[PDB]
Amino acid sequence: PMILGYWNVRGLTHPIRLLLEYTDSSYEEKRYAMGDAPDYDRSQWLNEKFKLGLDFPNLPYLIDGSRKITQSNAIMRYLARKHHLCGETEEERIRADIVENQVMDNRMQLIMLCYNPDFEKQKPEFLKTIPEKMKLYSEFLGKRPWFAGDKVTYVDFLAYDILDQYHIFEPKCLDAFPNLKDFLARFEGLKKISAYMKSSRYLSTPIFSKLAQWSNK
Amino acid sequence: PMILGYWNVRGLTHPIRLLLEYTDSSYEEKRYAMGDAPDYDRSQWLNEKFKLGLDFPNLPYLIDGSRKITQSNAIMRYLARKHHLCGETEEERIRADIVENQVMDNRMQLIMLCYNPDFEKQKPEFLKTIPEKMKLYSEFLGKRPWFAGDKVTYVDFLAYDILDQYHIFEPKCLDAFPNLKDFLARFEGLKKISAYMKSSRYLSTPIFSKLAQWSNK
Ligand SMILES: N[C@@H](CCC(=O)N[C@@H](CSC1C([N+](=O)[O-])=CC([N+](=O)[O-])C=C1[N+](=O)[O-])C(=O)NCC(=O)O)C(=O)O
Ligand SMILES: N[C@@H](CCC(=O)N[C@@H](CS[C@H]1C([N+](=O)[O-])=C[C@@H]([N+](=O)[O-])C=C1[N+](=O)[O-])C(=O)NCC(=O)O)C(=O)O
Repeated sequence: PMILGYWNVRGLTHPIRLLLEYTDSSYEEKRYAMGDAPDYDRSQWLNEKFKLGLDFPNLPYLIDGSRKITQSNAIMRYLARKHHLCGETEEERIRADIVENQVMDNRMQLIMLCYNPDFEKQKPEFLKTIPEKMKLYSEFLGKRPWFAGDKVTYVDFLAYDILDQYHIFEPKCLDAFPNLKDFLARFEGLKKISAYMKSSRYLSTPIFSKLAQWSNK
Repeated sequence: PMILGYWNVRGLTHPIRLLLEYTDSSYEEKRYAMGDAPDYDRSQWLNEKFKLGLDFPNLPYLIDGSRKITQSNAIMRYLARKHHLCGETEEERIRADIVENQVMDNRMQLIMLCYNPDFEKQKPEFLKTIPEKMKLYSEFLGKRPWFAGDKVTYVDFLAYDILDQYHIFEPKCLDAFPNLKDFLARFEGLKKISAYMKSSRYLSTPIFSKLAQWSNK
């Protein structure tokens, strides 16, 4: 079958695990483990990093037949074209492009705060930024069921992931944005997703490696 | 015409400026200025950030009639679809997807170093990593004329950009990689690109904003 390689953490791979399940893909995962302090051994991965035939070795990676992919975004796009989950019109392609990129920005901001020493120091004023962030997602979605338009597309997986994580970090961040709470419920409600969330393969936490100062266990 | 907005710096908008030129697009630019230390005034931009009808306001932005786009990669993809500068087969689409994302990673690494107050003590370690990055690109391109195949695509613009920047940072980083030097020479040899490089509109440095520790002047 297909192989998905990544750390045994949620990280930036929730989107991909969710889509593999949504599309009924025949897959197996390799979940590499990092060592505990002081050093935090990464050898399980390092030992084969440069032996997989990957062009730009990294985690996550996807092996599908003779195809070998890296870059989480690229994996998502690959799967999308494979299972017809892309925007159909120009308006839909545009919305998809922006959200994909925007999610990435929001993800990096989070990691930056969380992989900061005085994690506790910032959270305050960081929770300060959440509303305007959420408001932008809210207004962009509006009354549509999915982010690109009339059908579910790969970007809803990305948007589900980030809205979920901010929801973890700041549990009240969504009270002011009902269409966002409804979108989380609608996504969580897709048949194949619901079933996966009760499964043994489900890995909602931790999000970051023991390394961070939040969701690190 | 089309309107492109961004800082009066190279930053991450070079690929867009180059593609606008390559496609013979009618466009105008707004090059926003930042004040120097210690406050580094951003009002020129802050004064209209929320007044352009953008969904997730940011720099760069592209306004094209009714269409308003943010996120540098979505701006690139929009120009590529309009101008048929995308891959035509699954193989080309994969290679483009990988490269678009790899670029961003390598770009982010440069920035993290360049905005670090510890730049000078930091630099030696960064320098050590250059050869490995360059090798990956070299081996990926191989004997192909362009990154995604036998034809120029929008990813050549991003690759060009990042390889040039690393070459500026460390002049000898391409010596070991002839195919890389040749790619730089070939890209710069395109009729609309040589022409632009001599125009009043060309901006190659400063690379970063005034906050930076290098190429910030
Ligand atoms: N993911 C976005 C990130 C865009 C972004 O962060 N824009 C920055 C400038 S880019 C910045 C940069 N610079 O300006 O010197 C250069 C850079 N680079 O060389 O790669 C990276 C930057 N960055 O902050 O990410 C900005 O000031 N936005 C306006 C706002 O927040 O109100 C994109 O690709 O467009
Ligand atoms: N742009 C690449 C980034 C891949 C990357 O940096 N991979 C990290 C893990 S992701 C890391 C992360 N984490 O592992 O907890 C979580 C994260 N996130 O939650 O957003 C971001 C990560 N990061 O370092 O960028 C890694 O360990 N690569 C193997 C190597 O360097 O040899 C992609 O989208 O796939």
